[PDB]
Amino acid sequence: MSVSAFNRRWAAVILEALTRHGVRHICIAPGSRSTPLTLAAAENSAFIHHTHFDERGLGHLALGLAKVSKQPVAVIVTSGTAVANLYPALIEAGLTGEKLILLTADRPPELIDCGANQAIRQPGMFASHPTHSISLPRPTQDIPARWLVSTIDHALGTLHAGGVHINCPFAEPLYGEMDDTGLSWQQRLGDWWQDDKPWLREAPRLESEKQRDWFFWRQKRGVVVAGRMSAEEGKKVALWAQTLGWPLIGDVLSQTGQPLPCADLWLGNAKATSELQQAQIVVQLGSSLTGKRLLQWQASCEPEEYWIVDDIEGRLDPAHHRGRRLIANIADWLELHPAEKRQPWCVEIPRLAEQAMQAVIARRDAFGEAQLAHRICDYLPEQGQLFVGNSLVVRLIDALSQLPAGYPVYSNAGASGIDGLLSTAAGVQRASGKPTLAIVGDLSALYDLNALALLRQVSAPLVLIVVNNNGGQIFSLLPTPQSERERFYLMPQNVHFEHAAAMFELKYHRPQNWQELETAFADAWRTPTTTVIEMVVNDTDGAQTLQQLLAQVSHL
Amino acid sequence: MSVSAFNRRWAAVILEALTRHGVRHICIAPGSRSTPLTLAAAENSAFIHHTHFDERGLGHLALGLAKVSKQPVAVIVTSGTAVANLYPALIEAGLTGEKLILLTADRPPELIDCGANQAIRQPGMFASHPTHSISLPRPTQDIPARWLVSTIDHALGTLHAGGVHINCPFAEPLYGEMDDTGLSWQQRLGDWWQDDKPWLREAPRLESEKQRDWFFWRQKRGVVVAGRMSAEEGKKVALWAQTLGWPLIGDVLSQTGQPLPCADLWLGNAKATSELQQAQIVVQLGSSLTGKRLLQWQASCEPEEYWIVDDIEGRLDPAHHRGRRLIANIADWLELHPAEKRQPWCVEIPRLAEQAMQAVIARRDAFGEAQLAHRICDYLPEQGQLFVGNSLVVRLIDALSQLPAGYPVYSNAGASGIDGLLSTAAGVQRASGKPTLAIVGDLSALYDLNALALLRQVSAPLVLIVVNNNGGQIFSLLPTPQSERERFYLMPQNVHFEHAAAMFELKYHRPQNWQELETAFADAWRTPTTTVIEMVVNDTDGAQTLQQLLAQVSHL
Ligand SMILES: Cc1ncc(C[n+]2c([C@H](O)CCC(=O)O)sc(CCOP(=O)(O)OP(=O)(O)O)c2C)c(N)n1
Ligand SMILES: Cc1ncc(C[n+]2c([C@H](O)CCC(=O)O)sc(CCOP(=O)(O)OP(=O)(O)O)c2C)c(N)n1
Ligand SMILES: [Mn+2]
Ligand SMILES: [Mn+2]
Repeated sequence: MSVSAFNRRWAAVILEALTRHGVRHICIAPGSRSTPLTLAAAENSAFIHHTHFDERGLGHLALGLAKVSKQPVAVIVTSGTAVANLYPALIEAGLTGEKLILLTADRPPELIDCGANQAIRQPGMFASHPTHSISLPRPTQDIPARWLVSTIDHALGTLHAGGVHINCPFAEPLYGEMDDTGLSWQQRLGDWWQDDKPWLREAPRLESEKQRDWFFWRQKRGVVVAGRMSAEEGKKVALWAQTLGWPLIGDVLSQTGQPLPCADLWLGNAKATSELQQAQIVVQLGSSLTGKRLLQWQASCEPEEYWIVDDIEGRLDPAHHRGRRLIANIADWLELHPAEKRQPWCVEIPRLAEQAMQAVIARRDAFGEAQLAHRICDYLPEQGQLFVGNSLVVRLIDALSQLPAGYPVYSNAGASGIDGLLSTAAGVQRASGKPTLAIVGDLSALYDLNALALLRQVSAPLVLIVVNNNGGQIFSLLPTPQSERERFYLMPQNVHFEHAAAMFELKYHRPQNWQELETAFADAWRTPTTTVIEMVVNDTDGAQTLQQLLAQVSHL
Repeated sequence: MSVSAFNRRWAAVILEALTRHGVRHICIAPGSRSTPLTLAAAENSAFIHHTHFDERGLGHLALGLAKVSKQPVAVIVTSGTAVANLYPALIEAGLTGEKLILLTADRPPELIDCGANQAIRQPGMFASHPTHSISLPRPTQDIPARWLVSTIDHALGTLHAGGVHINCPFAEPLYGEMDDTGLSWQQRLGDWWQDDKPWLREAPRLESEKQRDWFFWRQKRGVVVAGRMSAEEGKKVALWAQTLGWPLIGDVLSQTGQPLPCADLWLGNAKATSELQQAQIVVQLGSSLTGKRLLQWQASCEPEEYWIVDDIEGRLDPAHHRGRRLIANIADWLELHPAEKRQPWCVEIPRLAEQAMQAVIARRDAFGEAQLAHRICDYLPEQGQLFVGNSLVVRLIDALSQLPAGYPVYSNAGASGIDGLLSTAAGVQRASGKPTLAIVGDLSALYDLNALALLRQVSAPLVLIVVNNNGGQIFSLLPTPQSERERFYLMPQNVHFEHAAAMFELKYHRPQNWQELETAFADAWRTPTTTVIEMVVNDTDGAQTLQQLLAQVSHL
């Protein structure tokens, strides 16, 4: 009977199926071809709905929600380039594990490759980047509802991590009153409609077995390297390493409290690398290590064995050491491989680390981005979370600051894109409802500028610091050629962000000194709104300061 | 010996090869992994270099340059999500034929799938959308330069239309003084370096043969449908149709002069469809037809044969008529199949078209987007070009205005995305150097908002009209459900664009009436800068006006 009615019945099964796998948040962009999905979603009381007009920002908004909530988040877009714009968030999700469920509306098969408007080839368009890809057939009652829900349940049930592409063709008519078309078809699922479980429960778990020789290896001289993990895992790793008597090299993304802070500096000292040569095992928990010195030490070190523990799959050691790749929840893994109190074997490095931090503290006064990074632990909102952008800020905080154990830090450090940091920050805030400090560079803020529209709706104060050093000053840190550097690398855009904030009715500060910065923060945390704080600094000071501190510490 | 040096020698070959196939423009985004490509490009004096920080916008900038220049345009980006951001422009280029050459830097094979920073799986990531895909090997002197240049020459020489993905892995070190590493390797190409031709000339032409029964068919009752084509082709098709005595239904994208204007209205009149039932042949030149009534007539008509002539490949008739799909340059095709002077056979449709335009003229006074569309022919810059955005603006101009024959119109009407219209307009302007009138909707301007950065550099005046009807009001034209319409379709953002203009130091007007609009136009054309003109209109008036005019004309 009614094609428009059956479309919506077909879509309703898809959306209800997702609710059985923990999907609560759904992000929707506008369109006509997506009508069946969007109307099914709007009518379903299980969902929290988010909307946005930029599908690239929408994908990153979903990414942020998933990142914090640790639950699958659904996305609906219409056919065409709308779908292509989801690629960046999907790729990042493939690397760091967020479960993004992309429901992409499509033209029906009879309107593909025939010059039809807004019709493109969508099945397989994300290549190997989704964990799962489902290309749904043209809706028909001749395919039973139990097949459709089973297909969804397989994809969601077996999803360890990463994105799922569900391509959803619908034929016109898309609009019209609902009649009973497809009602008996849906009712073939019986009381599944009132159930809270999937139709098909397929939920195999992926996990490495416990290492039976751990009690032998924990007696050796080891090093613990902590990369990205949960806030609670960071605290557990810190206690575990301390009990082992092993030095802990903690990333900015680890939330370990970084008991040997400024590793990007002291790892540059020969006394440190000499001491680390005594390590017979390295146990790394988490991944996406930030610092250049740490990545260089990892690459050069030659322990008998190198282990990486993390809940994402695949090789995670870019230096390809002999060793082990252990897939596990980090907290669970630590219970299975407990520490026993042993005397610490390091003597030189704890001293060097304190001296490194003292060197940074000596240079804390200048009103620059290096100093802001070093001091950032003074501006963290109480009971809040930090979102750190890419390029210099994550590098400077990692090298120069000591972040509190267990204080939540979030980032897009898988592919380290500068293309979705504001929209991601918005999702991070909405997911937890916590006060949020987000720090990004100027090109980063320009890239995702229209995500300021989203930041008009936050459930707690969000401070967005934009460090404006007029270009991508990471290319003043890298040894790029001087003659081509400004035009072809730095690409200064010579803007400020006061008018951007005004456009979206966001409070704005451009503090000129530390006192004005503290005043701006004091103002900002008072209300559940986003405040833009623009820190304008001399282009190359941050990069040069990092270089000078590396050199100073290397001579200790 | 020097990897950094050889990287650049390898890249230099790739870029020099491109110059032999007409590549003059190259668009570059910042990065480190792209260094060998970017330095090779910067050093090659054959190129005009464009830069931008948003890779999605960079792709659309290239699309605009290619759109106007009719030459291949190269793009360089670094590894990671930078690459994914090129997808929307690549997809649009696949549909409408722009030759985009995407040089995407990559990590070397040993750094893929091992948790390395900013490293993703890039070969094949654009699936079937490029016309050609090259996955270059890890650079080595053991592969001769003649292979590398021949591979490039094959891809460019055989390229009829659309994009080419050239994935370019480079291993570190990326930086360092240039030495003689790879010089003798390059010199194996001999005096090709001083030549102006490809190394391998492979340029087969793809073209349909003369239709030997054209003298039979040109005597029948025919209809000419004109879609997107060049400005010169538009003039030629108009004279050809007039000579044949066949009615010409001309799209806004056709530049035919639209002798039977307001087709979206008079095709709604049953007397017109009845007269058109007498057509024995339909000859369509160009594709991507704009109007709903035209698309519906195309779908319903049943001539003995339906022909589509266009220089792009594949089926272009979404109604799948019995007939012919003829691949040719439209101007060439018309010379091969010339018109014969014959008596016009339509009598009712010329009456209706006139009455339809009078109906529109009667409503010309209100300060609304429907009226702006109708009157836009009165505001076209002399010796300039029009860039029409997607959604209501293109529909309303097509339905309500009569554009002058041979006056150049540009658009992204392949996939009709609202995601790249400002950056595309910038490229359209830079390519021709002509005064440019660009018209887009508010969600469109927000989507590509940071492209205002690009519009700070235009070589002739560019007027950007932003029609602000507070949301995607095409969804007030479509029969979307009232209860969900605002939140899930229209998505009003409740913004103005005064601060956006101020941020990028662009002059701004918000005219309240026609006099103020004309004053704004007069100011704008005086300097080689972009002027933003925001037309704030009542949300649903445009859609409703179109609906009313359709009804009025249908009852004539
Ligand atoms: C979407 C995307 N496209 C381009 C890049 C490249 N890229 C970077 C990669 O780290 C650079 C390594 C590499 O290319 O190998 S950093 C960077 C500049 C950020 O400038 P900003 O003013 O915000 O901060 P600052 O530098 O601290 O002043 C860019 C533009 C990217 N990461 N993502
Ligand atoms: C990148 C991308 N993502 C989403 C869309 C969907 N889409 C459209 C398709 O025409 C709608 C058919 C369809 O979905 O089948 S029109 C439209 C809103 C335009 O709003 P604006 O304020 O600018 O203009 P107005 O409507 O005149 O007021 C959208 C958002 C798209 N085209 N491209
Ligand atoms: Mn910067
Ligand atoms: Mn609008």
